[PDB]
Amino acid sequence: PALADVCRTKLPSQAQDTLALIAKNGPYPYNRDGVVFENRESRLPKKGNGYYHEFTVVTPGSNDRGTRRVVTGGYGEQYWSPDHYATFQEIDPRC
Repeated sequence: PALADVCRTKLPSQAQDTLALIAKNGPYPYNRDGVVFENRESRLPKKGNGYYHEFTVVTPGSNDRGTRRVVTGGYGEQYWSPDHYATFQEIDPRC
């Protein structure tokens, strides 16, 4: 299943903030940051257990954590999802 590409620079500032915290290894804003994402719908390439982890992308002015996420892979693949894993774009770091 071909995924859409999105340029890192075109993402919301908060998504880019997350990408920067991942590169730095936190400290993260949420306790659930870093947990395994299981890809149970096969939207990302299918891999072995624990290949993917999710990180929250801050949504200014909820009260809650919200829906926006980055998912990373085991070799450093990065994916954007604004909608709690309903959709994914592969993040292009070169634009």
